[PDB]
Amino acid sequence: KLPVAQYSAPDGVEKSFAPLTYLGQLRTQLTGLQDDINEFLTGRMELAKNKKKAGADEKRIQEEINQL
Amino acid sequence: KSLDHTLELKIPFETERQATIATKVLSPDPILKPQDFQVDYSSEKNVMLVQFRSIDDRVLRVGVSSIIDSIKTIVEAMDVLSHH
Repeated sequence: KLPVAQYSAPDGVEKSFAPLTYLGQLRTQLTGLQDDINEFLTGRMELAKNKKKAGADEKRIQEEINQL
Repeated sequence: KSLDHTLELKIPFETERQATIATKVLSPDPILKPQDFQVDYSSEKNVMLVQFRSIDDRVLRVGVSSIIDSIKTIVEAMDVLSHH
């Protein structure tokens, strides 16, 4: 059997991952799985950032003015 | 405050002993707050089970990759030992 992984997040998303000696192969497969996971999570972050406007600035902008 | 981004990793070794040992030798000490990131691991028969829980994807990415590195190291070592 191959190494596998399953991911779950509260926005309703479920994601399955599936990708010389037996153990040698095992280790390369884990390296490939690790890249899949990293690729997938990075993509999730890239879309979460794109879903914002610029309101990091604007958020702090109010806190300052409220101080003044 | 919620650990609801989860990932489970399942790693099939050749024997029940190899997985038991893997588990014993895996000693995660993350740099991440326990409030943000948690890892549980165990074995069943020849399979190692590692369950991550995290508050978000950023924390998860950092935590999972690092532990996977440890696991690979343990697989390399076992590869060396079983072939002599």
